[PDB]
Order: sequence, then C-alpha cells, then structure tokens
Amino acid sequence: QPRSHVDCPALHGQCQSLPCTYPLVFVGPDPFHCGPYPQFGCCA
Repeated sequence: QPRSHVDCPALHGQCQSLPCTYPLVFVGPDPFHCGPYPQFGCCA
C-alpha cells in the first residue's frame, strides 16, 4: 500500500517547503497529508 511506503500520517510529521531541513527529511509526495497545501513536501 501507499501508506506502507510513506508513514506520513502514521508518523504525524509536518509539510514544509523542500528541501526538508534536518533533522526532518523528505518521505514522499503526500498532498493529502500536508499543512498549508499539498504542493508542499511531507517532511518527517
């Protein structure tokens, strides 16, 4: 499944404008799992 590859919701990270500034790191293009907008990157 998609969630298995990306634990965006399971981890509950934050969507920010890439690149993902450490310690956080990019996990995958998760539009639904975003704060301001889906365009952002689901940083975990």
